[PDB]
Amino acid sequence: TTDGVYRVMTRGSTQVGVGVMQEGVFHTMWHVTKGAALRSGEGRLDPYWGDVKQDLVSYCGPWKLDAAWDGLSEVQLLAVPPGERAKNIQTLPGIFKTKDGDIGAVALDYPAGTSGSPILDKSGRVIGLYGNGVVIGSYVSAITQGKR
Amino acid sequence: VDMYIERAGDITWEKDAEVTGNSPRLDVALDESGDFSLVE
Repeated sequence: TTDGVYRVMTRGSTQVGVGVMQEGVFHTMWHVTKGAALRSGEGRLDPYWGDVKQDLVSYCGPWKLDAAWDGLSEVQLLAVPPGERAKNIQTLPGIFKTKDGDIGAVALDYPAGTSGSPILDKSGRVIGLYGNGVVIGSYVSAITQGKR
Repeated sequence: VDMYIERAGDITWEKDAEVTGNSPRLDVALDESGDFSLVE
């Protein structure tokens, strides 16, 4: 329940992804859990909202993250790769240009178990999650943010 | 299948973070299955 970034594990054990706990809601990407219930301690986190097109899912309540990239500043990926300590990677995002507007995108390539790691602005607010993107051989992840 | 979570740290901006990566500008399309694809 505590605020923070979390690893998403499955059972040996394997880290399949990452998520963000904020205001009592766990946020991660749909392709990490497919909406399956999550265990935390002796408790169970049930899914509340999910959307395959946005590739997002929230547990225990509605999506709470609403900060956005300002389009000009450097951001930081708080990557939590499997078997490694949480680390911040600063970068200047590129841009996914779509017919429905522009989306920030980071040209950083980390192991698949890092999907769901938060991207932060300078104030420390989560502006999106890492792990849905395109290949240009170099992988580029959209900064995926939900709607609160 | 036992899916569970473990806390890995605080959500915090770090001043001594490693800095890398470029900033490509790309035309993409997003389909109904959440997959982005390149567009020409």
